[PDB]
Amino acid sequence: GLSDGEWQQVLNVWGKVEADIAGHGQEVLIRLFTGHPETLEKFDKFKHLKTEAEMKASEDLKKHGTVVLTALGGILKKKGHHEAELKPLAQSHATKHKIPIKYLEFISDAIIHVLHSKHPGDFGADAQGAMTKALELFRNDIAAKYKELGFQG
Ligand code: HEM
Repeated sequence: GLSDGEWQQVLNVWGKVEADIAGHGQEVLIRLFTGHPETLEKFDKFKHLKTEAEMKASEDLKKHGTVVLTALGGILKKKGHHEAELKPLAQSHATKHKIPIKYLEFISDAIIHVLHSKHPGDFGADAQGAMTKALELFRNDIAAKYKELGFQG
């Protein structure tokens, strides 16, 4: 798992996100959708977004970004003790949304990218290490739930 020092770094970085949850959420989803157009197809309600300008102008996309990052923030603040929070998310993503774990890898990478893009020179090597560990733990615990369900895609 993560050390206490690493968790402290994770939650310090997260303060940056909390100052502008909607803006961070929007940028994360736009990074995801533009880098990996197949991901947009999992969202019946975002399929109409044919350009990045349309994505940027979408208030509902910002809303979803807020929902996503709020859930992730709640999980991170549990510092790994997140079974109750994570299980239902894993299960809704496997059974209802059909989100392959690959897409969770994509969004994890997007979060790291957005942190650097919005805070260049202010997301240090130690902080990236810690946040990466936290996102890997999140993804890995979801992966265990996916395996339980036999879900691949
Ligand atoms: C940090 C990772 C993610 C978190 C914390 C997260 C969180 C959430 C939450 C809280 C909801 C609403 C409740 C629910 O349905 O369980 C949701 C809905 C949804 N998510 Fe995720 N999500 C993540 C990643 C992804 C990815 C990578 C995709 C697709 C590539 C995705 C696709 C969807 C879809 C299609 C819905 C339903 C949207 C709607 O039509 O209202 N999610 N997500």
